[PDB]
Amino acid sequence: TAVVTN
Amino acid sequence: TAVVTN
Amino acid sequence: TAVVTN
Amino acid sequence: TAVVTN
Repeated sequence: TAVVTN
Repeated sequence: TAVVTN
Repeated sequence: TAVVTN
Repeated sequence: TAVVTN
């Protein structure tokens, strides 16, 4: 699980 | 699972 | 599962 | 499953 906000 | 906001 | 907003 | 908004 990878969750990114950029 | 990969979840990205950019 | 890949979910992307760009 | 791939879901993309661009």
